Amino acid sequence: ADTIVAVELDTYPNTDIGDPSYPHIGIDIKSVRSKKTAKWNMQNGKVGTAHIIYNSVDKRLSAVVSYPNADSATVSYDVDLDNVLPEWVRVGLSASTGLYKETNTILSWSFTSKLKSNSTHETNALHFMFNQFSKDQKDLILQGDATTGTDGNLELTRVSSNGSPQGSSVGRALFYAPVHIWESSAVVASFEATFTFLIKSPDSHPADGIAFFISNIDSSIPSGSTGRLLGLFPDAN
Amino acid sequence: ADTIVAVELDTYPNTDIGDPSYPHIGIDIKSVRSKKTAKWNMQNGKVGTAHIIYNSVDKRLSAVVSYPNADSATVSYDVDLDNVLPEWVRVGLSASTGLYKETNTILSWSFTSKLKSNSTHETNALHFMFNQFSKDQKDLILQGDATTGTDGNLELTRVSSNGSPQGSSVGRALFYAPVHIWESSAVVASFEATFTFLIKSPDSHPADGIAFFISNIDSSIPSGSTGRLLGLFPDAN
Amino acid sequence: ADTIVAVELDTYPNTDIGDPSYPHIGIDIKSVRSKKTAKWNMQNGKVGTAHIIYNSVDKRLSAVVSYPNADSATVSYDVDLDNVLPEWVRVGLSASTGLYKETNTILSWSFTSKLKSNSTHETNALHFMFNQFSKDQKDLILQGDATTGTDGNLELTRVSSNGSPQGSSVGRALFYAPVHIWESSAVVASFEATFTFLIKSPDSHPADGIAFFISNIDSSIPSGSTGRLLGLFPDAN
Amino acid sequence: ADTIVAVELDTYPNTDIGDPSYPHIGIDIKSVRSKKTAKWNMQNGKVGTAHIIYNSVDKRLSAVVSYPNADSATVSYDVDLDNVLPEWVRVGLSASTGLYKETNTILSWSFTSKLKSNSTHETNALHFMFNQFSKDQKDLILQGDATTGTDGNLELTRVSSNGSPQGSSVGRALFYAPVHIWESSAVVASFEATFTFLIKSPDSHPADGIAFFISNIDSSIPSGSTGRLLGLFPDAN
Ligand SMILES: [Ca+2]
Ligand SMILES: [Ca+2]
Ligand SMILES: [Ca+2]
Ligand SMILES: [Ca+2]
Ligand SMILES: [Mn+2]
Ligand SMILES: [Mn+2]
Ligand SMILES: [Mn+2]
Ligand SMILES: [Mn+2]
Repeated sequence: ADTIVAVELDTYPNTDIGDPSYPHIGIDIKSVRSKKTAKWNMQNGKVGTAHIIYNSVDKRLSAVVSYPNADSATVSYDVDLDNVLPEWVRVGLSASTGLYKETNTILSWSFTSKLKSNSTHETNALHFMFNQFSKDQKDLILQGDATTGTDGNLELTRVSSNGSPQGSSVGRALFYAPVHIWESSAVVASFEATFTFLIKSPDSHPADGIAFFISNIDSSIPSGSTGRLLGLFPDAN
Repeated sequence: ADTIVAVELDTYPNTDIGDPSYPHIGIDIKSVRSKKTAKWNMQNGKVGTAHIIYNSVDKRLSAVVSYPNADSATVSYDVDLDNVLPEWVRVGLSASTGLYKETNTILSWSFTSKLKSNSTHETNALHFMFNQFSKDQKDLILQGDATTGTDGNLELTRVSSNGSPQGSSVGRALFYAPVHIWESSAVVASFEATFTFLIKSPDSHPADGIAFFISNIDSSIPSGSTGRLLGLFPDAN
Repeated sequence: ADTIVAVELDTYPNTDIGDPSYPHIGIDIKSVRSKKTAKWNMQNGKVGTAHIIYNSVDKRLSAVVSYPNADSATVSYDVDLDNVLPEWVRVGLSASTGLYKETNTILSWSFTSKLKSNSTHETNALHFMFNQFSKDQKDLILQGDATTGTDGNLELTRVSSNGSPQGSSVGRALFYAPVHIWESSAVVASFEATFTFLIKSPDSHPADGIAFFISNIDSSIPSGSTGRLLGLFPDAN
Repeated sequence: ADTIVAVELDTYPNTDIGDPSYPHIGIDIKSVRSKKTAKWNMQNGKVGTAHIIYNSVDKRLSAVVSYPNADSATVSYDVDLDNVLPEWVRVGLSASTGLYKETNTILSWSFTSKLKSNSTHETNALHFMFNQFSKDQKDLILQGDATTGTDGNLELTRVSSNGSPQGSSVGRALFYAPVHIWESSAVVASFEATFTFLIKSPDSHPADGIAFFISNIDSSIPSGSTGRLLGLFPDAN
């Protein structure tokens, strides 16, 4: 199976798989059962922003999410990612719906990774920033129901012609280039990601969420990963 | 055939195809016969640096090359690249040798492209920086004789075990991700590239040169493009 | 007197000093009488974005301005800025009103300057980005009526408690650090600036405009530079 | 007195003030008596590179130092800098010698600070990079014996005409612009710094070291802070 590290914006509480009884943000290391969560006061229909940061010296994966006019939510987990992920990875965004649903619209996505070696300073870096997504966004690998270009946005899950979100949907977008997160000569490795999202639902119970993830380069959507599995995991182990 | 825009660091004067009678830097638009050249005082065995810049407002492709302790050489050509290249391209480095030879070693390579739309500011960007190249540089598409990892460098053309450059060699490295240089909503598009190189030869007449190029995404080395054709063009038209 | 290079967003046509008979964007080199202008379809009450770019190889100062859902306006002028400005400068934003008035609100401002020498690659750079302005923005030198912190914005000219713009006002904001735009070893120098603005007026004839400018480090608002002089020039010569 | 946070590259072991019995890297919070140290295999006459990183979510100040062909040394300390430093600070480099001496040459210095608010994404940033220092580096506040321009470098402490380091010297360089490290709306604040240095001595016992520091904006060299006090502290408390 794939190897997944993710920060989840989980909109629907699945208490039998360890979710708290409210929408939450979480850090997922090879399991949908988060290693750490924090309460997230998700706002239906408002544009929010999530930030994810990590470096190989501190070995702490941290995330912060907020909305304008509102307090933030944050979560952190101590994990050496070089012991979890391979040296080369792909990065992406994933989202899903099940019998409960919501739009999983991405309005912007940015990412910066750095590998500093011991050669004279010696910086190696990758950076990308999307503030619009066109109909043929060639530097994105779209998987499942993910589409780009509708209103210049990235719609991770299926949305009908009228704008209504559909249930039983799963979609992901991965940056085309592989990303180097470890090197034998690296003295410090770091990454930061930011994305802005619009989660909207006609219902009082939206589902299922959006995640920023890092995976083996050949990662694909696991069979049956709609709903609670967020398009990331093949089961709830 | 491929569509090529390139800045050439041409070390060997081929006067019958329009080269001046000395090493030179040139701007190549769909032909090895440069649209513009400038004299280049190439130094055998020294590390040099080339810079390339362009934006869609000014529509002028410019380049500067220098060595420490030395004056620079520069060349510019007015060209609307949106009338030459497709909307999506790949960027790369190419080099060749023929009966005359030289090492075509790249020590660093950086690139930044930006597409600013008319939406609130609205920046879209790609940036990469290589200051080392490992044995398995997965974000580089290596073509021909190009290799990475020998002394942490990118060797565009073949070098023997002892370090001697080989003749009749051609190699290229392209960044893995496609690059977006035009968009219908873009109000300004720009790119800048920098690379550091070491051209060394045991001979008084090194050949053939190194080029930074932009091409259709599916670009490949043209058959018979060793020597004077710089791994970029199928003929000298 | 000060030495000023500016890109003006001129909202009021002063035909006796060479302005065209409509709102326009212009490039100003040591005079309020622009060396080059282009028609600007200014929209009262909408947030717009201006971009300014320049490099020492091409020696062309260019600007583009737009609004969402609208076409852009652009202007360019060939000028070697090293022949106009001193080696060290300050950069800023200026605005004014006269008997006619408007708000001159800045919502964001970013700037990047680079000096690349001939030493191994050798990059020198300054970058700043403001997306909010607090009450005590210590890295900004505020001049005249300029204030920060009202709604997290930079108000270049005076606005009343109720939000109405006031006439006969002039204000500027300069970044605190001096900026290096030339060096004897520089092989390429470049700068880019972006700002987002909101110009609103209760009147059918707003005045007078906003400009991005570059000046001697000790630049101050010239006496009597309200209205048509944009807080930049001491007279209309 | 000033408020100082610093990462010290301490070349001389002063055991009575808590230094370990070997050259070391340390994190200093309001005292020359480091809160945390690690052994540093300092190499006389070789160019080395230090990296410093911090963010307000993790609240961990970390540093790594290395030389080409050598292993790194690293140190980390959990500290909420918003509880130590004021909201606005200046950043700089400091160095000293006493009866024992060394050159404290800086070859490059870069710094990036970011304040991300909860407004739509909302990035605020400062970045500077020096790869050369000229004779009149106006964006640097030089203090004490610090000079720029000799071989394009920043010499923190006094060096004679012949190149010999002098004892009883203290010098600092601070970036001219104040830096904003906290804001009421900031959801994440971060900074990273890098500098390359050349510490050389004719003696088997070099002294005293170089530090990257953050201080109140009006920070000045404390009286009698030569030698073991690194130009940062007024005493050894
Ligand atoms: Ca759930
Ligand atoms: Ca040739
Ligand atoms: Ca006017
Ligand atoms: Ca000591
Ligand atoms: Mn969950
Ligand atoms: Mn040629
Ligand atoms: Mn005008
Ligand atoms: Mn110590």
